[PDB]
Amino acid sequence: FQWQRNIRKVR
Repeated sequence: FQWQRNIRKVR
């Protein structure tokens, strides 16, 4: 799941 905006992580 390639995050859209430079995100940290999806816990």
